[PDB]
Amino acid sequence: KVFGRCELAAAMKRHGLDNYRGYSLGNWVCAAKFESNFNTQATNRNTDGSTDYGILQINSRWWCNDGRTPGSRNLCNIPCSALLSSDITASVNCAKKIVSDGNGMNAWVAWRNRCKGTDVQAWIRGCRL
Amino acid sequence: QVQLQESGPGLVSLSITCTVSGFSLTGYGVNWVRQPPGKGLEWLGMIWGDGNTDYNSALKSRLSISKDNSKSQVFLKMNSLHTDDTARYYCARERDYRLDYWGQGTTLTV
Amino acid sequence: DIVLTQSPASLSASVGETVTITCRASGNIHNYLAWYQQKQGKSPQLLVYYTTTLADGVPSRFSGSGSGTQYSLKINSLQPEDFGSYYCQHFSSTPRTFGGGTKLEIK
Repeated sequence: KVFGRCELAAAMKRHGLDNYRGYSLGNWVCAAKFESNFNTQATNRNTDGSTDYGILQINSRWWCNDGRTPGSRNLCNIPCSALLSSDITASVNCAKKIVSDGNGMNAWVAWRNRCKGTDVQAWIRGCRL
Repeated sequence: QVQLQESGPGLVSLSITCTVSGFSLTGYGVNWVRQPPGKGLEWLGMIWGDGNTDYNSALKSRLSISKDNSKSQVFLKMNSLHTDDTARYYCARERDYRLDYWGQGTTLTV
Repeated sequence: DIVLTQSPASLSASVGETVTITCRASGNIHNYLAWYQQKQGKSPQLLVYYTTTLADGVPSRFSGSGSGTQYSLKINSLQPEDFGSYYCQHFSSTPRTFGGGTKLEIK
């Protein structure tokens, strides 16, 4: 599923991401844009046996277990497959575990490099929520 | 250790410098705010981490904000100075829609 | 542009008392409202952001609330260090603006 930005913003807010650890909602929508381009089925293999899954591209070496990654930690205690649904619940839940403090969004490279420093609020203005 | 310090002409095309440290200008916005003697705060404008700028609607034609990421400096330029521009000028770091650290400011008299 | 109307202009109160400052915006600012405190001869300092979140180190007696176009800052059992000035500021899109300020002074 490819979310529209407003549609995704409303969902993330309903799931408690608006101002989570002090991160305004736009940061999460912006992160999704650059990580998965809003595609809930987005998948991407990296040089290391790691693969990132879902709207927020959760990593299989540290956060979710996919079974094909050496050195898996599975810190979110969840199957990577569980993160490829139209329902963003599992991905947000894992995202909330990843961001344990006010600097946590650095967990997403795209966010640090393409969202931080930009008007992330622009991704949500005009969205009914 | 996040710090910001204004540097200005003192009296006067105006030119004030905001020297920062403790963070990268590529990751945060820097706002310019002024406060006339014994008055309230007035927003002047800002330069986002990505270089974009926005200005006070009424003062836009007289303001120019720019920066040099490599020297951790942000600049405020204001021309057509008038008595009404006399005030303390502040630069402040914006972190995700709140000005979290402010410089001590620098007083200017036109 | 969005304009903020802050009231009252001043407040005379005594330590222990509870006071409320309001800030209403001519347009919906979607909770993007912050509050700052400013002591005489000092730079403004962040107190609350995104309507209800206290900045690090700010005592819990400070509480912010609001939504849409109306907001307020409340100080329960205000203390000596609370006296000084307060300003609200919105962050809804760019032309940002501040409220007119409130001087909280000792009764």
